[PDB]
Amino acid sequence: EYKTVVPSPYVKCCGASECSTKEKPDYQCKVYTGVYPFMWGGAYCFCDS
Amino acid sequence: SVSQHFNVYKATRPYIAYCADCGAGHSCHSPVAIEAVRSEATDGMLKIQFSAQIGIDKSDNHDYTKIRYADGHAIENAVRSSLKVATSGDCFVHGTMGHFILAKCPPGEFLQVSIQDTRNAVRACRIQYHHDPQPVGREKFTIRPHYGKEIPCTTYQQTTAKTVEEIDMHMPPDTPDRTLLSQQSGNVKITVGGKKVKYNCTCGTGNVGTTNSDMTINTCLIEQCHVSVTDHKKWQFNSPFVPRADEPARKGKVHIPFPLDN
Amino acid sequence: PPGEFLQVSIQDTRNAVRACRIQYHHDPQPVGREKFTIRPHYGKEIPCTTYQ
Amino acid sequence: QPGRFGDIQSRTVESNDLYANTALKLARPSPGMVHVPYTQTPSGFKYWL
Ligand SMILES: *[C@@H]1O[C@H](CO)[C@@H](O[C@@H]2O[C@H](CO)[C@@H](O)[C@H](O)[C@H]2NC(C)=O)[C@H](O)[C@H]1NC(C)=O
Ligand SMILES: *[C@@H]1O[C@H](CO)[C@@H](O[C@@H]2O[C@H](CO)[C@@H](O)[C@H](O)[C@H]2NC(C)=O)[C@H](O)[C@H]1NC(C)=O
Repeated sequence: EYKTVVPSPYVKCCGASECSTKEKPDYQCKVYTGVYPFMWGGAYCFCDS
Repeated sequence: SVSQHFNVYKATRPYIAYCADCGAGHSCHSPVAIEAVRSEATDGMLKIQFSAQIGIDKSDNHDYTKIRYADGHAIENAVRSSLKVATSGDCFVHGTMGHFILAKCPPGEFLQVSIQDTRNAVRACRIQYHHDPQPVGREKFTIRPHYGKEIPCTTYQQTTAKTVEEIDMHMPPDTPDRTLLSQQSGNVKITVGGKKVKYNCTCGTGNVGTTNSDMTINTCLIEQCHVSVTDHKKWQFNSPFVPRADEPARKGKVHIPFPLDN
Repeated sequence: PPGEFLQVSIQDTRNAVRACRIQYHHDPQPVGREKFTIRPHYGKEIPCTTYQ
Repeated sequence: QPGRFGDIQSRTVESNDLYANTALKLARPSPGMVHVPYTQTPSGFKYWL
């Protein structure tokens, strides 16, 4: 049996990021733009889009 | 010793995560969020992982009748006699240790775990899990007989010693709080409360930085600033439901109890 | 949850149990094209009627 | 092949290489949330079992 390992998501506010390929079984990474995360205390960062 | 086995959990704290349905079909942030359910035992001993820790009190000390959990920014305690696991019927708890709960439950479609709060409130989460254990062998019995055969059949042991398998931990992120802001006519005032805070305000110039004392900023509206706690000396479990801090580097590893045996 | 009968009970002044039970074939069917049991954390939104 | 016997492979139990083909596809998060979704065909070992 296999187990899919998925780490915590990296969110960056007022900026951008790109991810590099790695030698790892079935590595699948993508960068999603224009997000507004929410937590229990309130909004996470200033930049709206 | 049993008390010596709890050295590792001295540098960890619980957390609150988003779990979809928390009792009445309404999404709600909860400290009893479920992450994974493991069923590699042949006899059907479920292994449940959740945010709150068993066996540790708020003052970071071994104790077998208290459950500690995160609420707000602090850590509270709850009685261990108020722990329930149910899958279409109440089911039995065989042993609990830290993050993990061991239970055997009747066939059902959904799984629920609940604890009681300091204010006698009920906190629970429910996920979907198709549970149907086929007993080992060639007969689908339900209850052990008083005259039968002995056949190999694996299970989880209750030993708390170090095992090869482990999970990983990482530094918690900055948690926004909107309640540390107050309005004073034409000023905003931030209350430290004993925890270092970080701010960013676009009113005026040069209003960014991190402080750990009460201050006031003039000519600013309440909506024009954002603050978040920063200290976070403890550790957190790497969860997909909580954002990861700036450093992408694994920081620590923690063993997980209850290995597999014949 | 699904079942064949329904029961409502309250407690008397004398701490007795007063209950009355009828038959009612209850078997809910979620809206859409899938028969799920617990709401998911990633999905679509279908219009749906409820009691306020 | 994904979903059938042999989704993940290894030369020996102690080997450090792994060939995996399980069709791991990521998806965009729901707005106002912090979660990473993914769709992946179930283990073919259980299907064979
Ligand atoms: C504090 O918040 C301001 C926005 O209110 C951030 O300023 C943005 O900076 C990025 C690049 O650094 C620019 O692309 C944006 O146009 C800026 N926004 C505005 C409104 O000017 C600033 O970066 C934040 N600083 C910190 C330390 O978080
Ligand atoms: C329970 O016992 C069985 C048999 O004694 C174990 O299976 C063997 O485990 C050893 C490792 O100690 C391997 O070297 C052998 O190759 C295994 N047998 C076979 C036929 O492959 C089994 O691992 C034990 N259960 C657990 C959880 O350790």
